[PDB]
Amino acid sequence: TWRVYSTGSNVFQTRAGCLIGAEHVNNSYECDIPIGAGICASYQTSQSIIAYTMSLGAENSVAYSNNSIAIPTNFTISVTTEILP
Amino acid sequence: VSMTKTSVDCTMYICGDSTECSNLLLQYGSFCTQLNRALTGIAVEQDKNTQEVFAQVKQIYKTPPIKDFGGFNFSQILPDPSKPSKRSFIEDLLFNKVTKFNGLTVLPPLLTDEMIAQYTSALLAGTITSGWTFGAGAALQIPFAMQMAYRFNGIGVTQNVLYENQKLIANQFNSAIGKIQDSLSSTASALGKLQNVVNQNAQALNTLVKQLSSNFGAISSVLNDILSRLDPPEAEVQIDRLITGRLQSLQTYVTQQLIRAAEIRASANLAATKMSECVLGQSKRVDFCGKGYHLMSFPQSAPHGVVFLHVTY
Amino acid sequence: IANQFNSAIGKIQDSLSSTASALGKLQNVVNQNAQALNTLVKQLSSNFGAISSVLNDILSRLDPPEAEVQIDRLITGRLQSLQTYVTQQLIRAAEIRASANLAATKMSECVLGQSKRVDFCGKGYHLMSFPQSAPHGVVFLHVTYVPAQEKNFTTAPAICHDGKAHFPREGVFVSNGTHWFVTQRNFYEPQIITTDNTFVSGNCDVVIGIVNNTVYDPLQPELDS
Repeated sequence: TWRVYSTGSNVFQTRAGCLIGAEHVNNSYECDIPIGAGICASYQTSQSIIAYTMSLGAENSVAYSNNSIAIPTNFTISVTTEILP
Repeated sequence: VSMTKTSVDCTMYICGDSTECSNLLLQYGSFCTQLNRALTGIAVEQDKNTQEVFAQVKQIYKTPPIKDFGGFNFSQILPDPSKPSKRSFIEDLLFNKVTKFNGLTVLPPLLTDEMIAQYTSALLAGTITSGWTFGAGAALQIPFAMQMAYRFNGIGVTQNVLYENQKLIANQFNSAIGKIQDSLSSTASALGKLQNVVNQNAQALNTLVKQLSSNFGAISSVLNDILSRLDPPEAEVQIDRLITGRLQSLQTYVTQQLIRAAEIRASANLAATKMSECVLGQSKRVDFCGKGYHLMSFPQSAPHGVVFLHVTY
Repeated sequence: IANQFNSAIGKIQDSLSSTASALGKLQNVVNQNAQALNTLVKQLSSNFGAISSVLNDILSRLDPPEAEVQIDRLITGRLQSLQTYVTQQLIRAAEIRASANLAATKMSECVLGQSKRVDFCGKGYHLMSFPQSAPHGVVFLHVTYVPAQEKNFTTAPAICHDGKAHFPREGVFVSNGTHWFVTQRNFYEPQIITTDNTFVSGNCDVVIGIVNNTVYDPLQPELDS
């Protein structure tokens, strides 16, 4: 019955269908609401719903040589949790 | 690892564009609330099996531009930057061997195959440049000639065997990697485990369409043929024989797919254990990361699964 | 170490009191069993093609030659509701069986001993574990060992002293720019290269990347007796 979203300037054609009601951004963050085919959605910045590509993590290339080594000097003691029914 | 996500509709499958059929379906209670809740939880679980296997680390590591690994050639498993699809030579051979309107929909997966190949290339750059340190803290730079001096000590071999025979081990490693490229280009029956997942999901959907042409004791199978011949005190009886005959066809498809989802769940928990014990370290368990004394492993991508390359002694 | 362990237990009390979705694996079992029993009750009010859903209504308005047809539509519709509820509960009982066998394996390996399996009893090098009780489940507390600060050095596979190659027994060779020392792989402790930390085998011709240094002999102050 409802046809109030077909005004325009909000379509974003994806591989699962066009997302009517969210604008497209060029950034890439760790998404929480999965949509499909790499596209995600979130409610962040006057707030709106954004749509972007899901990022896979930070970029960190390590150094590498034929005569280089890395030896640790300190340590932290960490206590984690795990829940199993 | 995973299966094919799907979803069925109750309105268009049982009632072929008929408002008289939908009035009789409301008297059967909430049968289709349970049928849509069951197939939704399967498609959510198929996206969770790819998260526990591939997303073991979250920092993306890169290969240095100069190749100096003590004589070892990793040009068959590293991705090709010239191709638009970031895949290796072995991943291009694995992706070439594995090969409507009644409410049947195929939902696309969340993680794209390009994004899966970046998870595999990030772990290949971790076991080479760091080895076992990037899975238990921060990445520490260790040379590749010094990594096998520790891995030989874990199986009871001293460091004099590796350093005095560096040319013999490097020649046997490059000849064994290239032998899989000559094997996967000839025989196609090695990927029979991944082909049975697609064939079982195709026969389960072809049977669901062919059961719409059955009469189930009625006059005809078309719902438009009964409404245009019979009076509605009599047409309700022939329609009710088709609703019960088609409701049992849908409950068999959901029940048979809930056991296949539990079989593919046990194979995803086994693959997630081998990505942490055989790839991120050296395992002492016999016949877990290959036959013999395990040294290291390399993960590879595959359609609806994983492919391991264990290196033994 | 004792100050870092006592501060880690206090962070769990602040995390469990503030966050309300820390036990989502245990509340999903209770919510799934609640929706399965609510569906079995609400399907008693359906007709399944009969006159009424109440069995006391069709038994009083019609004859037993006539009421046998309306009762048959209510029995067959309600028998498929019990066959569906048992079948879905028999699959969920198999999923909770695999979670119970996994918790019994971690009770013996992570708690009753020390496991060398990577990413099984926590992230990092596992030291010990402590179990805790929970409604319809268990809660583990994995104590691990994570290195923090790093430093770059210069390494070498072996050293040649007087025509013989010297390989280390434990650890790797490092260098601060001028001298050479022997340290472990997980912690930095510089030691003097003596004959008790080396392993003589062969010459320094076939080792690729060897350097030249001296190995101290502890029998040199012995001659001053």
